[PDB]
Amino acid sequence: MKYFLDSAILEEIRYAYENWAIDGVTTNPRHIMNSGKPFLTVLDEFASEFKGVENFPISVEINPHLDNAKDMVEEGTKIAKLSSNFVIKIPCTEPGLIAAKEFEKQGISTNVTLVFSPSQALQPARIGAKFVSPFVGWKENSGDDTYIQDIVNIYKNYNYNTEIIVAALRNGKQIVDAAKAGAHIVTCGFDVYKESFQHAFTDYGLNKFRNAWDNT
Amino acid sequence: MKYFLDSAILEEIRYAYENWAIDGVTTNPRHIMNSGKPFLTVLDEFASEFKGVENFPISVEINPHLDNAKDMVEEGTKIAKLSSNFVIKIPCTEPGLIAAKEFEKQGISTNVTLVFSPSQALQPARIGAKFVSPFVGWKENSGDDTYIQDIVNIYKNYNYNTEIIVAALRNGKQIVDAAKAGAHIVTCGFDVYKESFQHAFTDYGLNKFRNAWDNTV
Amino acid sequence: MKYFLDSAILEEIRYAYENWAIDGVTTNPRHIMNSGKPFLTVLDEFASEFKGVENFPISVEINPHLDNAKDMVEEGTKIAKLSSNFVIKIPCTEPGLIAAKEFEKQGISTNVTLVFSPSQALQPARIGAKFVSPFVGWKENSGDDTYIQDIVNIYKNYNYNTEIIVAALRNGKQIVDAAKAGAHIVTCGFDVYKESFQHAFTDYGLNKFRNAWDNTV
Amino acid sequence: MKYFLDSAILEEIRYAYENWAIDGVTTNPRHIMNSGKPFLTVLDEFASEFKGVENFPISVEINPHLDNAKDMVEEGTKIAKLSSNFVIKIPCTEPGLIAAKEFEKQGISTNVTLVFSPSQALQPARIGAKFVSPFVGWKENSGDDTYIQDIVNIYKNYNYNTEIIVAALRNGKQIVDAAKAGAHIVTCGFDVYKESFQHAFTDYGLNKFRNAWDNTV
Amino acid sequence: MKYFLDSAILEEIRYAYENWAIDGVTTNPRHIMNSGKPFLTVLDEFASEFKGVENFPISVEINPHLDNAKDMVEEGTKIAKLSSNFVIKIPCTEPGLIAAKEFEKQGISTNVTLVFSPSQALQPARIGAKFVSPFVGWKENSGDDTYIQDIVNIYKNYNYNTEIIVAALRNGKQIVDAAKAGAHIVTCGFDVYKESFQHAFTDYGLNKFRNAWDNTV
Amino acid sequence: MKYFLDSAILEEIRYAYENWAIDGVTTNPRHIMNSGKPFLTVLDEFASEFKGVENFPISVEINPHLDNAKDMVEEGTKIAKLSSNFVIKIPCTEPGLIAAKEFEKQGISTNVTLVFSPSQALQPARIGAKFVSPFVGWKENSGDDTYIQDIVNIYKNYNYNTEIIVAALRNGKQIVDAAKAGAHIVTCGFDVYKESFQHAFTDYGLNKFRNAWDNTV
Amino acid sequence: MKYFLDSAILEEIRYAYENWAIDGVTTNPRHIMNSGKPFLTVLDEFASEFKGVENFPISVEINPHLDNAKDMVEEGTKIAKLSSNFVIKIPCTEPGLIAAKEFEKQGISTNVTLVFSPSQALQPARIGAKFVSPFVGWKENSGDDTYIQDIVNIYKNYNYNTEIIVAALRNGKQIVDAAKAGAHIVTCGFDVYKESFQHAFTDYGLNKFRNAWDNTV
Amino acid sequence: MKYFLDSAILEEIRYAYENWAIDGVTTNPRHIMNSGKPFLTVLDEFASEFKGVENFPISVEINPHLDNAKDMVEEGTKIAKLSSNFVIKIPCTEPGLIAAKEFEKQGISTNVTLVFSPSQALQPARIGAKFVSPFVGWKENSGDDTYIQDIVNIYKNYNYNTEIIVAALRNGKQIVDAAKAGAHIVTCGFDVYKESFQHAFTDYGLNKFRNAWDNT
Ligand SMILES: *[C@H](CO)[C@H](O)[C@H](O)[C@@H](O)CS(=O)(=O)O
Ligand SMILES: *[C@H](CO)[C@H](O)[C@H](O)[C@@H](O)CS(=O)(=O)O
Ligand SMILES: *[C@H](CO)[C@H](O)[C@H](O)[C@@H](O)CS(=O)(=O)O
Ligand SMILES: *[C@H](CO)[C@H](O)[C@H](O)[C@@H](O)CS(=O)(=O)O
Ligand SMILES: *[C@H](CO)[C@H](O)[C@H](O)[C@@H](O)CS(=O)(=O)O
Ligand SMILES: *[C@H](CO)[C@H](O)[C@H](O)[C@@H](O)CS(=O)(=O)O
Ligand SMILES: *[C@H](CO)[C@H](O)[C@H](O)[C@@H](O)CS(=O)(=O)O
Repeated sequence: MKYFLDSAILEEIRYAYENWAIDGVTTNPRHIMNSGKPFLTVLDEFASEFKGVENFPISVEINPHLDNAKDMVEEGTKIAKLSSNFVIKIPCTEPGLIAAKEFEKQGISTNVTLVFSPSQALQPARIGAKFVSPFVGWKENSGDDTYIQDIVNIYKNYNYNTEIIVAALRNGKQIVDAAKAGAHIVTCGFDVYKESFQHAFTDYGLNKFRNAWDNT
Repeated sequence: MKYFLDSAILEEIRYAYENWAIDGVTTNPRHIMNSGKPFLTVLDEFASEFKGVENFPISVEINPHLDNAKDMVEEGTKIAKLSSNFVIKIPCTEPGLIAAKEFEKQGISTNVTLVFSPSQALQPARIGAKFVSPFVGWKENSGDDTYIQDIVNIYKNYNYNTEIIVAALRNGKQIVDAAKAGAHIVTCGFDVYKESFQHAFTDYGLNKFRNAWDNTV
Repeated sequence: MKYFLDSAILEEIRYAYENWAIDGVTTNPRHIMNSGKPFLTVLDEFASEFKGVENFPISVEINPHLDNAKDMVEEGTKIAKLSSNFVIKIPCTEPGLIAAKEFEKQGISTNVTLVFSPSQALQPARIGAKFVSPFVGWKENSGDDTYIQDIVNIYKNYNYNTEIIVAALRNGKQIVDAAKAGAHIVTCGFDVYKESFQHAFTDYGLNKFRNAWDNTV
Repeated sequence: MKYFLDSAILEEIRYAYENWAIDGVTTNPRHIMNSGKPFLTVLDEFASEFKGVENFPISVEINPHLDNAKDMVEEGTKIAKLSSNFVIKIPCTEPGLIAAKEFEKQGISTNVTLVFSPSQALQPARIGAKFVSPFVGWKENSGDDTYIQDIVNIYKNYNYNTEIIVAALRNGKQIVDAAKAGAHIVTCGFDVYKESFQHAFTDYGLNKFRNAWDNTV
Repeated sequence: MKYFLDSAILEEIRYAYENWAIDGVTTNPRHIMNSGKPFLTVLDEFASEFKGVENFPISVEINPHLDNAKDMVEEGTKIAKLSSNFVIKIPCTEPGLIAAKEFEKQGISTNVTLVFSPSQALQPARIGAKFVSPFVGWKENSGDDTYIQDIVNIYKNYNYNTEIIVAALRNGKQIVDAAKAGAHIVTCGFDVYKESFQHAFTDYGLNKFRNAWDNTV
Repeated sequence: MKYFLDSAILEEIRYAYENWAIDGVTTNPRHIMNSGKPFLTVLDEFASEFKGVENFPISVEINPHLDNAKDMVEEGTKIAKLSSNFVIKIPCTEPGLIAAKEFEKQGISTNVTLVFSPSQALQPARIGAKFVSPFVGWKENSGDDTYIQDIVNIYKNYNYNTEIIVAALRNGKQIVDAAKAGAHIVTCGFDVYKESFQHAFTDYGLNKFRNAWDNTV
Repeated sequence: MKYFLDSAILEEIRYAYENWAIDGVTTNPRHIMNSGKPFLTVLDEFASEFKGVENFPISVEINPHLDNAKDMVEEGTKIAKLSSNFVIKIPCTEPGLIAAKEFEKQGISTNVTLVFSPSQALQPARIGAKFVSPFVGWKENSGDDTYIQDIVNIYKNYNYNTEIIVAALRNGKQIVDAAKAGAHIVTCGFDVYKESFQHAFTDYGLNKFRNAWDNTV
Repeated sequence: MKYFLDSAILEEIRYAYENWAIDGVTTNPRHIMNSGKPFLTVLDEFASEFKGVENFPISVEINPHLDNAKDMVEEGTKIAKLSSNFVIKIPCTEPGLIAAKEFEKQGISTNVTLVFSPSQALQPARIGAKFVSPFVGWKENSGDDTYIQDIVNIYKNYNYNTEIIVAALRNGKQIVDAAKAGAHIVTCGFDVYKESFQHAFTDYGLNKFRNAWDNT
């Protein structure tokens, strides 16, 4: 099970890598906006921070305004030529799935993102996408139950190599649901991961044990 | 199905009451801290705005440092005397369940809060608490699945009048889980309720119908 | 179980009303564009074809562009001064649910449409909407399974009077899915209803029974 | 639970009525062909045999070649006047469901037959058919499986008075499937009913009990 | 739940009636053979033992060689005159179901026995049999799983008054399956009932409680 | 839902009765060996403590060495004459069930205890025992899963008035299992009830709410 | 299936080894406040008793007041240098999981204890902890159902080598629940293991077999 | 699937071995009492009857009045030294499980009997007992449902070579419940096996075939 930090801040990407053993980092245009730094700056820092680090995927979304599968394959190329750890993140559109097939044919790893159905997720796997990111949190905010088990089961039944990155996770019970399903990776913010490692009954027992130690 | 606004901001309680038909405002020491106003001030403004309004439960938690059921029955009696809409919120502890049984015997409505198991929910029901608030969000943040259906089923099987207020709700899917269980009330923040009323397919269809209207005479 | 004809063509509305006993009619801006007639005319013709009839709800949607609950209240009030049978169809949005609550308070029947979750469907129920239309076909076209049973169960558990109109139905196993759930009404196009009444095994048996009748005096 | 004899032979109808307490008789153009007597003759005999008998429905299918409603309502209005026990059996076709609605409006009991889906069985109920005959054996000869629980559940959920007659039954285990579903009536041939009343373990026990009786005084 | 003693021994019938509150007694040609007394004597000691006792049914099987519904309604009528507590037990044969319908029409209570399927049992209920005895033990001895829940559910769904007597019971686990199904009566031998009232964890606790009582003033 | 205190200590019975609203008290021959006081001294303190209190059943087990239903019926009559609030507790054995039937016929309330099977629980209710105590903890200690739902269902199904007292409970999750089943009463020690009312997540929230209160003016 | 003795009393550790074949020993700061001997003494005894007994893990918890992962790694390195059988037990806290990752990198076996959620048992195995101890008893005492199957199923899927030690077990039914889930090890007190090996039906059969042996030559 | 004859009568053991292919024989102090012969006599006959027969286990229970693991590993050793087909049957008690662990260490096959829970069955497995006999008919005679499925499934999640000889079986329906679970052996008396091979619909068909054979 891989834990990808869904953040674009280096302080938290350095902490999680040295203390939590994160296996990768996913970013979206909103995480880079919240960074406060320009996009190219965030990329330069991420490229140097993990220059040598191998097997550390860094998903980076291309211009969200791109509408042609050809202006995507030419922008996500400039980007993929900035760091070998960079994985071009492309939305679940028709120009995106056409651009993700061309990218994968040229050997550029792609993460087909914004997938909200098991039918929007099968095509990315039939064009050899390295990663497919099915979103959970967004659908739930609108009162929809979150198809993740279906994608895991389909991927397995047809021996697909595409790795599923359950995204928009907001709590550790959703990490346990992704993991109960068999999802390959789970991407979550720094705080979702910290709270997932904590429990009130650990603090209760700690107080009971801290007492028995002080009475010995 | 009651929708209670979990907030201590009046401008939001004003809107939600005039547009969403909120059935009551729950609050906790953290919501009053985030209000930026002193506790007694928040109470006065809520005791005035909803002065005549009948059947608008306003749950207000007493001092969380109170450790004796006697110090509780005395602090919550004072708060309850400030408006008839106010429902004293007491934590599910020994000194809270003893204090909730007294208040309920004196006719002061009580909301036994911080309940995280169906065993902690049954005692509040056996002492005639008006409300019992089982929390969901907190347990989930620690990787625990959220016992709500058990409480609803137990309450129903034993004909208890205590109304269940599923609390710590963070999304509309958790509001749909509480409704599918049969919970009486669901307390959520203003933004959880707004997003629960919205869907992407409702913007998709409204673009398809907005274009059809433009190609019509 | 009510069968509403999802059509704006009076020629198919007239056939279904006499031969299939349809219980009502629903029209979206796209059906009134496919009619080929202007809207205010498709209206005049329904306002006259059913002037005598009552309990035959005719759902009709307002400018899919209106963004304010006030401008939505003014437009749907006028469209309702056209015929007692006219039920104003409003999208499940922020200003649509605010406009549907004001409409229902003035006694104008409303059909909160474009609902794609049980959470967007509970608020329409809370404000006393006459009808709530949960869409099925659109979600399926995008690979999503179609929450209809949840809405039926929630509506029933909380004794809501709002009648559920399963919409975007494309076949008769989807009409059988809505009936198995307990949905009140199902809205479908004329051809979905005709094919739902037919089966190949009925034509097989008919041929076997035709052969027997012939080999008999 | 009603047991209708699916036969046009009056030696089997007379036996089953006096010994098995059959509650009715269903016939199809193939049962009348196998009778060896002309259709009108079989009808005259059935009309006299049960002249006074009340509550004994005798389902009789009209010409299977009839393709128009107007021509169906005319051949069964004339088959109905030959006995008050006769129930016009009409195929689940467009012209058949239109003819079954006109018939039911004139007070002529109708049995909409050849129904092989729950979507085809709902319309007969939405037009007040006295009986709807969902078919089992035919669909299973072709490998398919038997919806005969969906129809029962739908009929019940919507309080329909139409009585379901599970037809094409070939064994008592299918009589037990229809009874477990809640079907109102089951129509079966004389031999299906006889074998359904018999078991090998009844003959085994009978031999064990016949042995003891002989080793007693 | 009623408990009928499946025995023809009056020392066991007398004990079970005074200590276990048995509600009736069922006998078969094999129980009378094992009695060691003549059938007539066993039938004249049961008549006197319960002369006045009301609501104490005593099921008595007629000659198992009877093959005609007539010679069996003549021999059975005879036994039914020798006491008002006697219920004629008739096998689930064709001549038996015809004879059980005639008897039930003359007001003689009948117990249609040797029923090994829910179809062999729906007919006894459609003719108004007072009791239907579905056998369990015999089918199990041959490796067949024991349809009892189906009969209970069918009887209930169609509001039948026939009372189900689960027979051939051999252990208390089978008495709890009949009860978990909703069977009206369970017939068992004296030893099956005694052991069903005992456990080894009741003897364990008794020893723990006897040790405590001793170590106490 | 009744909470009986499984204790013979009057400091815990008096606290539970005044703060937790216990509805009754159950005692076993070993909880008395533990009280330190002699048996009839324990009883006489219970009789005075609850002389006025009506409807507070106090289950008291008779001599566990009693082997005859006559000796048991002679000794439980004496104990029952020492208070109306006393309910004679009898083991589920042959002579205990015979003694419990005689006791119930004389109007002395009985609690048939040491029941470990759903089959041992049936004769108890088939003789009108006031209470039946199915034990859970003992069976679990030996690796056996704990039949309680079966007893609740069998009791409901055959509409029996005997009240089920789930006994040997050791944790609040077993109290939530009994409540989810529909058991009438649950008997537990003082500490099982205290811990059942407490949760670590209530102490967590209390600390979060105590920090917020301190930053509020 | 490994059975670790949750004890710090060497009379019980020595017995369980020589007679029950325990596969290891787990201890906590409260088991050592109960062993009387000071901590370092208990450790010296455990180190000598198992000086050359390979594959006998002895889990020993470090100072529970340690709040820094650096202070925990210094204290647990010292304890681990006292024996090769010793396994440093660290709480599932932020600094505990950081200290357990450093320990496992230096080759010191660690047992991440106090895990109550399956999201907490995931960082532990995503850092190569030798053991993860999910607690059951504590959660149950507060009325919470005990996620153990989820952890087992998550470890198998992702193929984590970390061995799960279900802790706080209190009966043999909870040992049978852990075994049915597929847990690697179960840690229990000496008395939980003794009672788990005993059953009242083994004493019943033993008495039946002892009576037979006596009535035999 | 092994069918052991739960009998101490050699006329029934001889018949079942030659006609039903029984794979073994289990006996208890009550079966030897009902034999009418002295215990040592029954043993001598069983030892000679199957002197050469290999892979024919004969479970023989020792004094039920023994409470010391030392007098039980001393009374078994003597019996086990009478025939190599003999398997010492020991009750699931503290001293029985201690005595079964000593026997199994000395290479004497043991059948830990009187097991009525899956917890009481796991210890016999953890000490290498050849056989474990979970009883069914005694628990059901008192109204308890019969765990035999979780003894089979735990003995499989943990690869235990102990073989489950499910005992106290009284009808063919339990010989089929045990088979549907995955029990290795099932012990039943001569007649629970005879009746299990017979059905009324085999006599019904035989009369149809028999009649259709006088019409041909
Ligand atoms: C990339 C998917 O692989 C992104 O990081 C994703 O947008 C979301 O995970 C997060 S959020 O909604 O923006 O929080
Ligand atoms: C009262 C319960 O009835 C409170 O408003 C409650 O604390 C929580 O609902 C919310 S949060 O965790 O503080 O968001
Ligand atoms: C109104 C809902 O009550 C409409 O008629 C609805 O849009 C859809 O039912 C149909 S479609 O997708 O336009 O076919
Ligand atoms: C009428 C239905 O109510 C008929 O009798 C029906 O065709 C079938 O039941 C029988 S068969 O296939 O012709 O045997
Ligand atoms: C009557 C049925 O009501 C009989 O008593 C029945 O045969 C069987 O219950 C018993 S047995 O197989 O003969 O034991
Ligand atoms: C009476 C049953 O109603 C007793 O109080 C019972 O023995 C047990 O509940 C408790 S324990 O095992 O002795 O703890
Ligand atoms: C270590 C976990 O591996 C301990 O021994 C644990 O605390 C608990 O198992 C037991 S108790 O609650 O202290 O009884």
